[PDB]
Amino acid sequence: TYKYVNLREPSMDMKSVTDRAAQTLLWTELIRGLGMTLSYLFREPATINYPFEKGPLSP
Amino acid sequence: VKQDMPPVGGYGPIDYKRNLPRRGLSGYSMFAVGIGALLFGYWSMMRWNRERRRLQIEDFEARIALMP
Repeated sequence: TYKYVNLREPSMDMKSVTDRAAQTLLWTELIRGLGMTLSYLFREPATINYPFEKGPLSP
Repeated sequence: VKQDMPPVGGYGPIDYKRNLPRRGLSGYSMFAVGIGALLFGYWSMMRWNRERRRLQIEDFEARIALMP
């Protein structure tokens, strides 16, 4: 069973080419990347204050 | 008795599939948004520049009438 990647074609419809043109000239996906990184900004980071909180272990 | 680690009655399902929201906005309408904001700014810009030309001609009249 094989499931290969990267086999599409650019659809020459007006909708698809104006969506790719908006992607190019309007920086949309870069704003999407910034949105993902700020979505991890407003979380709470999983650090431990070390010399007071030692890490977990196994027996 | 026997006390290993089995699956307890069979576990629930596990997701693995890809997902993208494809949002979106139907980008031709987003061009319309950009051109609308652009022309909005040009309209207000035109109005403020012509009113400031009026006041600048008033300052011209000030320097003219004060001069002799």
